[PDB]
Amino acid sequence: EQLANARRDYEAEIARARQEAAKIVAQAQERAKQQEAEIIAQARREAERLKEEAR
Amino acid sequence: EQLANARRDYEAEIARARQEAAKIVAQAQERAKQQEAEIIAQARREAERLKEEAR
Repeated sequence: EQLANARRDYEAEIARARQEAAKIVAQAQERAKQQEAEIIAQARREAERLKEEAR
Repeated sequence: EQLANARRDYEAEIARARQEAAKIVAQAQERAKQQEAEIIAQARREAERLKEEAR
């Protein structure tokens, strides 16, 4: 009975850790991609506008 | 007593598994916020770097 309980506890703990990692990793990538995309777009718009103004 | 404790251990394993599952979600939410903030901070530096390159 104790061995079966340990097996059930190990499976639940591993699944909980796996679920925790997936949610945390996805949030970091989503936030970084959203933040990085805005960085490139902001510079691209300014560069195009500045080139016409300087000319 | 061991037989009685075995039933208690089986119940303890279920209780510990639920506690770990709640802790995993709590750890994931805390980790995701820090991971997103750290990635945003690096991308914010890149945004200034992209703006500096554009200027």
